[PDB]
Order: sequence, then C-alpha cells, then structure tokens
Amino acid sequence: MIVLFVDFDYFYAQVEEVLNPSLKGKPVVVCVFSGRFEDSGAVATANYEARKFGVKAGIPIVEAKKILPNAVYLPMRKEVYQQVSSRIMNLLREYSEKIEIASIDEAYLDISDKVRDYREAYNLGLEIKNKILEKEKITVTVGISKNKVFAKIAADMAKPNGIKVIDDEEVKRLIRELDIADVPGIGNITAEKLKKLGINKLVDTLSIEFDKLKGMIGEAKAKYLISLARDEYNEPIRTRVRKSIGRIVTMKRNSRNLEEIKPYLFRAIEESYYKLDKRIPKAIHVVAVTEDLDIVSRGRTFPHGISKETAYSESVKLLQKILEEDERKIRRIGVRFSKFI
DNA sequence: TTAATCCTTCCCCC
DNA sequence: GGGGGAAGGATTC
Ligand SMILES: Nc1ncnc2c1ncn2[C@H]1C[C@H](O)[C@@H](COP(=O)(O)OP(=O)(O)OP(=O)(O)O)O1
Ligand SMILES: [Ca+2]
Ligand SMILES: [Ca+2]
Ligand SMILES: [Ca+2]
Repeated sequence: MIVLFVDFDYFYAQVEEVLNPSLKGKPVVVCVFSGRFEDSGAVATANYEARKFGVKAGIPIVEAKKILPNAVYLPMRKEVYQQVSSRIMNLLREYSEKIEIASIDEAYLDISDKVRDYREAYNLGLEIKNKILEKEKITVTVGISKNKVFAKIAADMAKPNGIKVIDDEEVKRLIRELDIADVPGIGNITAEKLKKLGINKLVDTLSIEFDKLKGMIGEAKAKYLISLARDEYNEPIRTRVRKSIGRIVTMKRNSRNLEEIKPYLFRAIEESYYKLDKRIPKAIHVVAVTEDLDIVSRGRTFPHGISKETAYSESVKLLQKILEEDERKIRRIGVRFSKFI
C-alpha cells in the first residue's frame, strides 16, 4: 500500500483569488453573513495573509473586522467552489481508478500499482501538484504514506502548498510521538475523553484494557485507534456515496410562532429538493437549532418515496413535534432527506 | 458564532 | 439471545 492524499490550500479563499488575481497578496476573508444585523455571521475561511493575524475559520465576521478592518471580505459562493472542485477531482481520477473523494477539497488516491515505492510516489506528487497548478491554477498539499490516516497526517504537516512522505520508520516514531488530538477522526470531545484516560499519544491506547476504552469512546472508535497503534490500520479507498442531503437557514429574529417559521422551513425544502437532482428520498427529518445553540430533530421514514407535496406536509407536522417537545426558541431551521431509493 | 455520518437505545418478534 | 430496522442525540469535519 501507498496512499497519496491531496488537500487544496485555503480552498474557497484561493478559488476567489483564482477568479480575480488582483486579490492575490491581500488578506481575503470568505464570509457567511447571517443577515441578522450589519456584518452578522462567521468566517468560512481566509487565506494566509489573514491567518497569521488571527482571522481564521469560525470567528465572527465582526471580530475579524476589528483585527483586519481593511481586508477583502467576500460572501461565500459554495456552488462556484463546488464546480471548481469537480474539475480538479477529475485531473486526479486520471492518476488512479481507486480514488476516494473525501470532501470538497480532499481526495485519497490509491497508487499502490501506479508507483513502486516512495521515491516514484513522491515524484508522482509533484507531477500531480504541478498539473493542478497548471490546469486550474491552484496550489495543494500532498501527503504520502502506508495508509489513509497517515497519508492525511502527512498533508497536515506539509501545508500550505507542500508535499511530504511518511515512511514506516517515521510511522513508528509517530505512533509514539504523535499527539492524540491530531489523529484524523478524533474531534475535540473524543480527544478530551482520551485525556482523562491518560492516552496522550497514539501509543497509550495499548496500555488500556479495551472494555474501559470501548466504554469511554465507543467500540468502533476504539478498535480504530488500536489498529493505528499496532500499525494494522489499512482501510480501502472506496468511492463514497452521498447518503443524505439537506439545507438549513438562520432566521432574522429567533422565534416560536409556527407560521413565522414555515416560510423558512419551506425555503430550506425548496433548496433541498433542487440539490437532490433526480434523487428520491424515503426519509425526511426536520432539524431545528434552538436559541441556546443546541440541536433538536425529528423525522419519519416512509415505505416509499417522498414527493415535494409530501415533504411540505410531513415536515410541518414534524416541526410541530419539535416545538411541542421543546420549550426553547428556534434560531435555525432546515430539513434533511436521506434513505434514497 | 454560518452539512453528513456515527452511536446508542428502542421496539418487533423468531 | 439476537437479527434488523427506526429514531434521535452525539461527534467530526
Ligand atoms: N465555521 C465554519 N463555517 C463554514 N465553513 C467552515 C467553518 N470552519 C471550517 N469551514 C470549512 C472552511 C473550508 O472550506 C473547510 C476547510 O477547509 P480545510 O480543508 O480544513 O483546510 P484548507 O486546507 O482548505 O485550509 P488551510 O489553508 O488551513 O490548508 O472547512
Ligand atoms: Ca483543503
Ligand atoms: Ca486536530
Ligand atoms: Ca476538510
């Protein structure tokens, strides 16, 4: 096994500089304006000009403007980026059938055959890096290692616009010196629970009796960390499948009044069906994000497909189920369609 | 402070 | 006991 991971640099922000180079060299911040008040919303992402100064992903637009009041702030255009990704996702296909598109900007390539070792592999990196830079004018970072997890870690270490190879020897000094919080699939909450167990390095998972671990962070997540620890992790590069689509919208003012919410709910359903594109779900779920930012949801599965008229009808009833079941106020509302026929 | 998949209960019933 | 499918909360990105 030899995995080659590609992960695009400051993607949205970069795609924006690609569509107006004049931006190149200036702090660019890509926002998601909630429109609940002048400059309300957060930062989807920003290029490095803006990051060394603090402006990172997730901070309020307002807070970001206090730091870099004179940086280009642009409204996110997912679609445009979504299309740019697709094109880049093809150049990559041409480099290996066994390909796994992990997200809008990540893809794992199994070049086990194509290449015969890390020398030739690392060269295929530059070859791929360079080709994407030429065809679409985008810089990316390449990680290469024994398995996907490490191939991804390799990338995290080489960015921005870089390439790195993690060889079995390094894999080992990592299975020992890598910070458990930097292991893919281990978010904050799990990284925390693993702290109270004394597990600070991938290795520590070997000293704890499975059941205690299986009881603290779920079974699968447990067996997963172990294999990574005993260098036995080796999952295949499979072409993932969209198992559910949905959209959510923030409202102008929080609310409880049904009629007051419906219009939004529907706006969500409209957008959601359009995305489906020929797909037909058997499952629908209404998702409400309350004023205290906690999430609540309710849904129903049908023994057949859902037509738009059905979605409308059934979603309103499920929203009523939420409002009833919850006394707080609703800050956001959306729907999710899944279980596609 | 702006999408999707995983994990653990339920509940039906051989 | 345990397959098998639903539902909803919990996490990760
Ligand atoms: N709060 C947020 N709101 C919206 N999008 C977000 C938020 N936080 C993160 N994102 C998105 C922003 C990006 O589009 C996507 C992350 O891109 P990501 O792959 O993690 O790194 P990147 O490689 O493109 O950035 P970097 O320059 O650090 O390498 O996550
Ligand atoms: Ca990326
Ligand atoms: Ca991390
Ligand atoms: Ca990502």
